[PDB]
Amino acid sequence: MYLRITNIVESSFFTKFIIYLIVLNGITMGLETSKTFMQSFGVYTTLFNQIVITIFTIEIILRIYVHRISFFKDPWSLFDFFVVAISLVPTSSGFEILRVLRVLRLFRLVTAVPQMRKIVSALISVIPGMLSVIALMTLFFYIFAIMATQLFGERFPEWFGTLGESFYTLFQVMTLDDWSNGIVRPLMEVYPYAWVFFIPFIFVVTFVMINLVVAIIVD
Amino acid sequence: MYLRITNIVESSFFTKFIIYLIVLNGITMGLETSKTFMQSFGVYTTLFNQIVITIFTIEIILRIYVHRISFFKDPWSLFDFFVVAISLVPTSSGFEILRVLRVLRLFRLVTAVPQMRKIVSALISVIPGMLSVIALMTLFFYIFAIMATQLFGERFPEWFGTLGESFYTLFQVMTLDDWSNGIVRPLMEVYPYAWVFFIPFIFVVTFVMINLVVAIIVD
Amino acid sequence: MYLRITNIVESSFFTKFIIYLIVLNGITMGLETSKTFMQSFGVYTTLFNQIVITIFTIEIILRIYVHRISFFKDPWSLFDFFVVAISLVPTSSGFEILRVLRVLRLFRLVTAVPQMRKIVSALISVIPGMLSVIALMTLFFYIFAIMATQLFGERFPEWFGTLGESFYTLFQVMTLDDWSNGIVRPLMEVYPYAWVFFIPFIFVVTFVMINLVVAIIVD
Amino acid sequence: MYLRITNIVESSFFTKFIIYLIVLNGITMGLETSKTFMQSFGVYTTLFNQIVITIFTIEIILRIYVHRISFFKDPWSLFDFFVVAISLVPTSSGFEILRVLRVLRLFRLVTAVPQMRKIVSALISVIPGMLSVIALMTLFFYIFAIMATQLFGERFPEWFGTLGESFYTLFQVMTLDDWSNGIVRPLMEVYPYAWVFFIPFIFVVTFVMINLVVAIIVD
Ligand SMILES: COc1ccc(CCN(C)CCC[C@](C#N)(c2ccccc2Br)C(C)C)cc1OC
Ligand SMILES: [Ca+2]
Ligand SMILES: [Ca+2]
Ligand SMILES: [Ca+2]
Repeated sequence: MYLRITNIVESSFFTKFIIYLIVLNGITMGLETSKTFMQSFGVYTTLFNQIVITIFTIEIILRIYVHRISFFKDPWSLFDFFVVAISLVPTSSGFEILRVLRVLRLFRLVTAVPQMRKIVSALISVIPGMLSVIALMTLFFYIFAIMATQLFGERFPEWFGTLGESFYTLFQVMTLDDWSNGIVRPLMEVYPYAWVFFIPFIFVVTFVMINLVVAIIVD
Repeated sequence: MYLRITNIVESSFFTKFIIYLIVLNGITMGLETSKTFMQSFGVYTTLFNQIVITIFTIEIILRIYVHRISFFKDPWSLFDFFVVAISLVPTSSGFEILRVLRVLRLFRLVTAVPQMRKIVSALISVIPGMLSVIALMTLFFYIFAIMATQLFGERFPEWFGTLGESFYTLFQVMTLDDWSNGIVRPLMEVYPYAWVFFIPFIFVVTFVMINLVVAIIVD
Repeated sequence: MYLRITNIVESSFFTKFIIYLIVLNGITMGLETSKTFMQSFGVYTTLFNQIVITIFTIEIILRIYVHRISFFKDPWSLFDFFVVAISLVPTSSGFEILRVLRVLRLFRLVTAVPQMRKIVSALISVIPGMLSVIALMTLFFYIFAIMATQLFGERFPEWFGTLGESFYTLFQVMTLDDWSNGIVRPLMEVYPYAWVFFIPFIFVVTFVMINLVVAIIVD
Repeated sequence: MYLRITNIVESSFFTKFIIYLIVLNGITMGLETSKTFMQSFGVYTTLFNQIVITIFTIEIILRIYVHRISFFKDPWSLFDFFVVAISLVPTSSGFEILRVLRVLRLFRLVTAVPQMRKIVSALISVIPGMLSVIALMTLFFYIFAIMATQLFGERFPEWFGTLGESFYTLFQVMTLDDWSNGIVRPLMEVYPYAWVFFIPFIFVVTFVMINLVVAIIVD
C-alpha cells in the first residue's frame, strides 16, 4: 500500500498543488487584513483556512510514510512540520499570538520552492562560525546591561530601570537609533560623564560588527 | 524613401547633437523651478520645451525605420520612447502629475552616453542575481506586515491599521529610522513584548542585507 | 614541593570550575538588579560575593608564584590582575563609581576561555593597521571642533559651547544621529550657511569610513 | 646667496622647527577657546600667534626662492601659500569671516608629515575612479531635486521651497536621517502617495552606494 502513495508525493502535481495553494492562501491572507473585506466575504476565509490546514496535515503524514526517519533529519521538512503543527492549536485558551503566527505558514514557499531554500541555506551557514562572537556580544551586552541598570536606572527607569530594559535601550544605541539627542544627552543633564560608557560602548559595538562582516568577506 | 535616412541617423553628429539638447533642457528645467525666473523669463522656456519635444519626436520615428523590429527589442531605446512619449500626453487627460513627470527626460543623458549606460548596466547586472534576495525579502516583509497589522492596528491605526501602513512602518524600521523611541517604545507602552516582534525583525533584515553584499563582492 | 603546587593550578579541574564561579557570579549579579530579590535574598549574595573575590585573590597570587616575571608580560593576566585588584580597592574613595566597575571581572570569562581569547585577539590585530587612520581623523576633528566652538558656541552653548562640546556634537553628526532635523536645521535659522560646514564634514567622515573598511578587508 | 638659503630650508632642522611651531599654534588656538584663558593669558597668545604668522610668511618666502615657479605647481605648497595668505588678509572692514578661515593653517601638520601625506594622497587616489558614479548619482539627485520642489514645494516650503531645499532634504533622506517620522509622514498627511516618490528613491541611492563600495573593494 506504500507504493500507491509514494508515486503521488513525488509527482510534479503534488508539489505544484501545494505551492499553488500557498500562493493562494497568501493572497487570501492579504485580503484578511481589511476588516471591510471580512464583512462582505469574511465567511469564505475561515473555511478556506480550515481546508488548507487539513490538506497540509494529510500531506505531511504521507511524506513521513514515504520518507520515514529520513523526514525528521531534513530541516526544510522539519520546519514545514513545525510550521504546520503550530497552525493547529485552537485559538482560545492558548496565547492568542498563535492566531497571528499562522501567517508563518507562508514560509512554506521557501521550503518547497527551490532557489529560495539555498539562499536561506547559504545564509544559515555563516551562523555557526559566528556563534562565538554572538556569545561575546551577548556576554558583552550583559556586562553592560548590568552596569547601566546600576548607573542610570535609578533616575531613568524607562531606559535602565530593569536589566531587560537596559538590554533594549543598550540595543537601540548599537542600532544608532536617536541615540544622542535621544538617550545620552538626557543622561548627561544628570550624568555629565555618561559619554564615558556610551561613547566607548559605541566604538566597541561598531568595531566588532564591522570586523565581523569583514571576517565574512575574507572567509 | 527608406534607403536615404540610415546614414544620417547613425552619424556621430546626430548623437552629439541630441546630448547637447538634453543638457540645455536640463539647465532650463532647473530654471523652471524658480518663480522669480518665470515672471521674468517664463515664456521663452515654456515654448523652448515644445520645440525640444518635437525634435526628439522626430528622431524616434526616424530611428524606428532604420532599426526596425529590433528597436523595440532594445531596452535603452524603449526608455527613450516612453520618456518623450509621456511628455507628449495632454495635461487634463489621464493624470495632472505627468506634466511634472516630464523632468524624467533628463535621464536621456544616461541613455545616450555609452559610459553612463555601462555603469547602469553593470548596476542592473547585479540584480538578476538579487531577484532571489528581493523576492525573499519582499516575501518576509509581507509576512511580518500581516502579523503587525492584526497585532497592532486597532490601537495604532496610524501605524499598522492597514497592510500598506504595516509595510511602510516595516520598511522604516528596516532603515532603522527613529525605529525605537519613535515606533517601538511607544508600542511597548501598550504592548510590552513588541521587542520580540521588532528586534528579531531587525536582526533578520539587517543580516540578509549584509550577506547580500558579501556575495556581490566575491562574485 | 614547588612543582606540586604548580601541579595544582594548572589542572583542568581547577580552571573550568573557577570559570564556573564566574558563570555563577555572573548569575547572582544579574539578580542583584532586582530590588525585590535583594530584599529577601540579599544576604545569600552579599555572602556569595565575598567568597568568590577571596578565591580569585588566592588564584592571582598563586599564578604569580608559578609564573613570576612571565605573569607580568602576559596581556590577558595583566588584565586578570587589574580587574581583581580593582575589586581589592575598598568601598569608598568618594568615587564609589569603582564599586560599579567591579562587574568588569566578568570579562574574566573571556580571559579564561581559550576560544573567547581567539576571537578577541583576532579583533585587536585589526587596530595597529588603523593607528595611521586614527591620527588624521582625530586631527580634522580637533580643528573643526575649534571652528565649531567659535562659530556656534555663543548662541548654541549646549552643542558647540566648548571644545569638548563641539567634539561631542561632531561625533554625533558623524554617527549620522538626527544630524539634520536635530542640529543643522536649527543652526541655519541663526546661521543660514551652516550647511557649508557640516555637509563637507559629513562628506569626509563618511568617505574615510568607507575607505577605512576597504583597508581592513585587505589587511 | 642662492645655494646657501637653498641648503637650510631643505634641512631636517628647518622643517622640524616648523612642525614644532605648528603643533604649538594648534595647541594655542584650542586655548583661545576659553575666554577664561583669554582674560588671563590672552596677551601671551595674541602675539605668539602674530610672530608665528611672521615666521610662516618668511618660511614660505624662502621656500619660494628654492623652488621658484615649481613651488606654485606643488599642491601641498600652493595650499601652504593660500592657507597662510588667508591669515594675512585684514580682518576689519571688508569681511569678518576671514578671521575664522585662518584656523585652516593647522592642516599643515598634514602637509609637513609624510605619514599624513601618505594617508591623504591615498584617500584622494580613490576619487578619480569614483567620479562617473558621482556624475550619475548627482545627475539623479539633480533630477529628483527638481521634482520634489515642484511637487511638494507649494505646501511644504521649509523642506522643498527651493531646489537647494529639495537637495538638502533629499540628502538628508539620503543620509537616511529621521526620514519617515521626520519627513515623509507629514508630506503624506496632505499628499498620501508621497511614498511612491520617496520609497523607490531610497532603494536607488542605497543600491548605488553599496555597489560603489563593492567596485572599490574587488580591485
Ligand atoms: C545592526 O547594527 C548596525 C549598527 C550601525 C550601522 C551603521 C548605520 N548607518 C550609519 C546608517 C546609514 C549609513 C550608510 C553610510 N553612511 C548609508 C546607507 C544607505 C544609504 C546611504 C548611506 Br550615506 C551605510 C554605510 C550603512 C549599521 C548596522 O547594521 C547595518
Ligand atoms: Ca542611523
Ligand atoms: Ca536615527
Ligand atoms: Ca531621530
